[PDB]
Amino acid sequence: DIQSRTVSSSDLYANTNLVLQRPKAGAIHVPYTQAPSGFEQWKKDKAPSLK
Amino acid sequence: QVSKAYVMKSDDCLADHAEAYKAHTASVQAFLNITVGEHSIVTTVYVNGETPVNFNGVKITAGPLSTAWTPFDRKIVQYAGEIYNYDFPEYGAGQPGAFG
Amino acid sequence: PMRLTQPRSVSVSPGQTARITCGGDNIGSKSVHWYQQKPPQAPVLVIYDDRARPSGIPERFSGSKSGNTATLAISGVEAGDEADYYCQVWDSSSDVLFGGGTRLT
Amino acid sequence: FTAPFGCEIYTNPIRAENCAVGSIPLAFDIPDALFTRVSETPTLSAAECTLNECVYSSDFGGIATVKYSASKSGKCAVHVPSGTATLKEAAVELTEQGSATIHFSTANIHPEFRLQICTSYVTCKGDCHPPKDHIVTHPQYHAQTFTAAV
Amino acid sequence: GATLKGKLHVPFLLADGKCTVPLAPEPMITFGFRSVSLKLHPKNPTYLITRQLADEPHYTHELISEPAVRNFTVTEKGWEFVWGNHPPKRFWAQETAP
Amino acid sequence: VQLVESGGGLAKPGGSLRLSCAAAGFRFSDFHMHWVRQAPGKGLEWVSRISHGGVTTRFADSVKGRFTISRENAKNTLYLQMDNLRAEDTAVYYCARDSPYWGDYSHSLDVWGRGVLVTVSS
Amino acid sequence: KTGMDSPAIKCCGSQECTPTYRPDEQCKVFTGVYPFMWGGAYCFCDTENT
Amino acid sequence: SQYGLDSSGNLKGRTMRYDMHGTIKEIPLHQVSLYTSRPCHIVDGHGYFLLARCPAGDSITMEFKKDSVRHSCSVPYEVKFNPVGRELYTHPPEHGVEQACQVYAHDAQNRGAYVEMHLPGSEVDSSLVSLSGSSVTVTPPDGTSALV
Amino acid sequence: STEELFNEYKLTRPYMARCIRCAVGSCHSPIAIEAVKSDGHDGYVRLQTSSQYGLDSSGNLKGRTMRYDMHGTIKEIPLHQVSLYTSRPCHIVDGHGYFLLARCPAGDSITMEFKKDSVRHSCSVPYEVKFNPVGRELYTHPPEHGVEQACQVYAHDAQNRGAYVEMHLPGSEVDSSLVSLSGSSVTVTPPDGTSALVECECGGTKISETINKTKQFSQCTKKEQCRAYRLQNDKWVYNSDKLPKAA
Ligand SMILES: *[C@@H]1O[C@H](CO)[C@@H](O[C@@H]2O[C@H](CO)[C@@H](O)[C@H](O)[C@H]2NC(C)=O)[C@H](O)[C@H]1NC(C)=O
Ligand SMILES: *[C@@H]1O[C@H](CO)[C@@H](O)[C@H](O)[C@H]1NC(C)=O
Repeated sequence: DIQSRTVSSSDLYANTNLVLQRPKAGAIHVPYTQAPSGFEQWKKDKAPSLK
Repeated sequence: QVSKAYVMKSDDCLADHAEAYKAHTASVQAFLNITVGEHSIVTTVYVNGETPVNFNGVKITAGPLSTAWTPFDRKIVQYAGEIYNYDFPEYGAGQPGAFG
Repeated sequence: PMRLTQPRSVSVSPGQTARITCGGDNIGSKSVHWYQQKPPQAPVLVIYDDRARPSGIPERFSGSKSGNTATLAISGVEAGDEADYYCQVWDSSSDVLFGGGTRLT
Repeated sequence: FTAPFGCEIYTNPIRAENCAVGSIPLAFDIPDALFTRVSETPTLSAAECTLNECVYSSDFGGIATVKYSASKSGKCAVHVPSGTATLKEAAVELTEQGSATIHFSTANIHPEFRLQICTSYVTCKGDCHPPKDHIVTHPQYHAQTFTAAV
Repeated sequence: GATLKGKLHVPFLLADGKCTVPLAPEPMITFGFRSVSLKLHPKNPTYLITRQLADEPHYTHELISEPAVRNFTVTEKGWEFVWGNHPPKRFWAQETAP
Repeated sequence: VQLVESGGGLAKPGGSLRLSCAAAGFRFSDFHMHWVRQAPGKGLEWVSRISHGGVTTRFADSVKGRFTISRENAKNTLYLQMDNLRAEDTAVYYCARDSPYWGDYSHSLDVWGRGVLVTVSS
Repeated sequence: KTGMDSPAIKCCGSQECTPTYRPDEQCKVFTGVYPFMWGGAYCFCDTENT
Repeated sequence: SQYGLDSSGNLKGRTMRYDMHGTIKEIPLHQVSLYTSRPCHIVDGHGYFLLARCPAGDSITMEFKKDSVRHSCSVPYEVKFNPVGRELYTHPPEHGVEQACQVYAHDAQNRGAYVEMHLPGSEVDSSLVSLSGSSVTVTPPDGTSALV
Repeated sequence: STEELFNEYKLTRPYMARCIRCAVGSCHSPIAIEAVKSDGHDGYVRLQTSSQYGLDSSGNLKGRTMRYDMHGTIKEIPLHQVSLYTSRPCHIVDGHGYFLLARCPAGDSITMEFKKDSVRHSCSVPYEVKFNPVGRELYTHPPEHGVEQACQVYAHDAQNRGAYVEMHLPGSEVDSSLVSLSGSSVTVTPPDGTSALVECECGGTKISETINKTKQFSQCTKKEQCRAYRLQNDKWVYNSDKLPKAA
């Protein structure tokens, strides 16, 4: 979902399906709906390692 | 020690309740935009073949809906702005632990 | 750095229009307030801006200014005008400053 | 969320709306005074039709130009007396002799239909190509028909 | 003896109101010949309720709690789905055979 | 709206005194306050001002570095600590209130106190 | 992590979605807001806020 | 116990009056905690009733402290969190779409719901009776009679 | 020693921010939980809060304390008064800057509260706090004994490790305590030592002026009709979405 050529790289590709929504009436914030992190999700469903 | 207990409506029943209805027959009415030779009208026509809408001299009659059909069964329930098909017990047959 | 100069005493006739002048360096840009003051009584401001009067004060008073001079004009001189008058100016240098009282008679 | 025929459900009154079910047999009693003679209205002579574009699609993906030679400029209606093509527009404006554009949606892969226009009709015919997207976000506009042959 | 002396009202009764409810992340739709595949990544357990617009609704409702891919057939005569609290979405198929 | 002063009178050269000014009829916590003196026969002379929070205070050149101003907002009182008296400080001292309606930054004075005599002599 | 610039409220007037080049950014100009801060309503024009 | 009125029967913003062995004692409402699975937050109180914001659980407890002696009462009534809409959550979202839900309003006005108030039954009090000189003395509290 | 780690945070201030669940309803709390990171093991979590830690109200190093914004005034409280819980009481390990390292069990939401005078400020957010056990035996609480195994934990370490977040000039905070009625007109009175930006819709002519002394607008009659913005920006702030943006 996010990917960079190196841990210190300055450029990163992001594709998270980020989409904005209206703020609640009278509230002050920038709400969004976004896919949960693919890295966490992979950690949840990762098959056991080659070891 | 004499003790007695009874059932009564919840205090919130005036605003949190389900309405058990019976639905018998259908009535079809449609909001239509009708133009005839640039004579245009926007109306609500009762689709029964009887009730006309007669603006500007042309008489429109929307016949009966060709395939009479309803999504409501004979006996329905309303709750929280949602309509359910449910065979609720007749008044006076309500059994415990179930609707009614 | 700025001194407000007014005539020390003024002679006027009742019923006519009279003027009391006030001058100083950089006075044109800075606001020139005007205060009416009988010698023993508390001061009461007659003109709070270059132009405008506060609420309740009679309409016969009006300030003015041009270039680097200012004026207090009294229409229809009254015995009630028979008192001292002061021109005030505020600046970031020295803050508030009043001039020499113009003794009306 | 379970009603047949895609009906929406509302509760005051209890009702269902937008049921794509059946058809309404409309009957129109048009007064005799509202009719206008053929002579008055613009009369079309020597028309030709050609499908400058056709996309067999749910929406009006089909375009056709009618070259016309009218007797007098003005406005008049256009239709297709058949279920093969359904037109977007009801009437068109004409200026002596020129060309006009008709939008339509079609079912036939090898379309052919009689475009009735202004006290005449022209036999539009052509070949048509498939649409772009598999799935669209609106319902059909063109009457389905059996013929979709080579 | 007789003991009832008065009635006293009960406050804090249920009342209707507008009420904030989450919106789950926009589903990733991929189209195919009479087919729609939804890739779904719910943040909280979401009810996917789908049905068809034909004579037989063939409705389904599922409580998706983990990421999923769900493929449904979209007939020429309509199909729709409501996922989470989003508005219902309609979809209609076309003839695009290879 | 009233400003009432107290504390002056007669004092000794080189000594200390106090002037106090109590306010009523407005929210005292918001407005700047001023002390302005007038010698017998001469015109007004600005003594000092305080800026309605204690953050800023200003004094004149002729009284620079000597005198002190403070204000207790909760108790609604303005204190001029009248220290290091001189003979020519003999004058009336007026407590005054800064005026709104100021337009450009100008420091008008709206309401004036009655004035307190201060005499410095052997 | 979903970085968020502060919502740049311009009230009783319109705005434009001035872009930059951050990774997968979204910018949108909501109309008809009426924000409340700890000290009260941010502005006064009931509509045409942005 | 009761909420919203003090020991003498006057109005008081946020306080609980409760009977302690025949004396109506008082305590501020913010001292009265309650929890179902996590701590709750008392939205308000009125009369016998208390509008609170609680999570779900299998039992609910209300407790406080007075005179350095803790008072508590835990009951097995189930408290349940009922999310609105078709997305199930345990805690309301920070943001989302507005939808209809029915909630216990912070509203004390006289709606169309009533409970009943009856004449209290006589309450036994053995503190009134004491032994003195091989005979039983019984001493009612001042101003209130006793049935022996 | 540690003073070099605060030289950047000394230039910042705490701020109030929206919280969905305060003690009663959604409010503008002094402790707003912007982020709840729990990607480590053993239940350790790093909260980011609108309030600041490690430095007192005047910007000086004062260890185990919080400074938080209460209606424009930076107030202070010992960190041991603070409590927080996700599904069961957590424990405050350390706090530095905007961030708080704590130890928490699993939960569907996290609540943080403290009492000052007679008011209990609380803020609860629905961010899930995870308990990730290290290894192949899923413990809900770390064992009393066992073997040492590789793990990643939010260190009790405030030194600079190359990860940064941004400072931004704060937006002007509107404040209605600055505006009142006097002489049957709207009077605005900025706090001393600061400035206020006053924008009034009166007489069909917008008036927008900047003032540091009390001003009375003769053309305005209702205090709802004008707004006063607390124009103080000497101390910077994190660009939380809960604050307005500066120009
Ligand atoms: C409050 O702000 C005003 C300006 O908005 C300041 O007034 C100006 O101050 C500068 C520098 O002292 C002077 O050069 C200008 O001449 C002043 N303005 C005018 C029009 O005279 C004022 O000094 C500030 N006061 C405080 C409390 O700092
Ligand atoms: C029908 O008429 C109404 C008049 O309000 C109009 O809003 C609606 O768009 C019309 N529908 C069409 C497309 O004929």
